[PDB]
Amino acid sequence: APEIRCCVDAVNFVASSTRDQEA
Amino acid sequence: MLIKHPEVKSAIEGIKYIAETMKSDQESNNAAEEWKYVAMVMDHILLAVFMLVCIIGTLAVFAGRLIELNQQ
Amino acid sequence: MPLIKHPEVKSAIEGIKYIAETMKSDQESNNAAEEWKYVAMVMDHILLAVFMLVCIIGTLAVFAGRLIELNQQ
Repeated sequence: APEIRCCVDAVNFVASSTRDQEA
Repeated sequence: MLIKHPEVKSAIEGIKYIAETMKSDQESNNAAEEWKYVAMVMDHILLAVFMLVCIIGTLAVFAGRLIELNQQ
Repeated sequence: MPLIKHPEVKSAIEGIKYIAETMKSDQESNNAAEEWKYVAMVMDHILLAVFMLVCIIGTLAVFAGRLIELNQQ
């Protein structure tokens, strides 16, 4: 469960980076 | 030529958003490349046109007197 | 300025973490680059003002004395 949470946070981070670069 | 946590749903939506982003980038690049193809075709035509004019105008400038001198 | 641990799933999870840390380090390096870029822009502004001032000063002071002397005599 913690191992799933860590990769979920990683995926959220790489999504937010793309949103930053599109702005 | 059932795990509905906000973080998991946000990760799912972010992956989807990433895919749609790359799709939009590809769609823009295709039409950019269409314009690039048009410019490339124009350059291939105009290369031949300009080399032809370079030969033809030089000959038209000089042959009118060179042929007269050869006849003389 | 269920328990499905398997050698191929663990690679995917670790690689996702690697991807995140990769774009984290890239963001840090990029920001450190924009700092120097901001510095260079600031010197550009300052030296634009300085060089236009020196251009005006040189167009004036070289020709100032002989123009005012001719105005007077």
